[PDB]
Amino acid sequence: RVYQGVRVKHTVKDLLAEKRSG
Amino acid sequence: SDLEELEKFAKTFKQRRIKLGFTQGDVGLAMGKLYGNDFSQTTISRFEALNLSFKNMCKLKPLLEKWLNDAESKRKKRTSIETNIRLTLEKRFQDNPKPSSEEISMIAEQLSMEKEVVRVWFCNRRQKEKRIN
DNA sequence: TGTATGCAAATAAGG
DNA sequence: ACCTTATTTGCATAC
Repeated sequence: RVYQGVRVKHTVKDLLAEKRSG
Repeated sequence: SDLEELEKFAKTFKQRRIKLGFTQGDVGLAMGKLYGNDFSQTTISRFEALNLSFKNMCKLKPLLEKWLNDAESKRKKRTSIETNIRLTLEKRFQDNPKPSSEEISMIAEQLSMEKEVVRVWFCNRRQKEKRIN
């Protein structure tokens, strides 16, 4: 169930959603 | 906004790629042929979906922009490790997660691999063991 | 067939 | 050179 590999931190997609939320 | 500029560029880039009938792999190869720096289909996909970090998108955008402007006018290859070899490395890791440099060289010699690949395999595997807790 | 993505190999930078 | 932590990046494969 645990993610095995490396993930990108703070994708532009997530940062855009975080900015547009506040 | 920088983020919004990256959003608009990724969209324009994707639209032009599709309008011309290019696949993501096609355009990654094209960037190697034309500008000497090829990128994978995977990377093109992430770029178009904004699934890369801010710094990473800012780094690739000027490269992708060279192709878009035309359309509108260095790393080593990833080593494939055989399943049976990966299992040999994994079983060693379980009782010796941090082999010495000598042992790393001996493992590489026995498994007919490059020493740097074995070294990095153990580095990454230690990091994985931390990630998965 | 082409795209998305899990896993992870290779690289970046500090010590 | 070769560890560390952090991150970029691509096979391989499931859609």
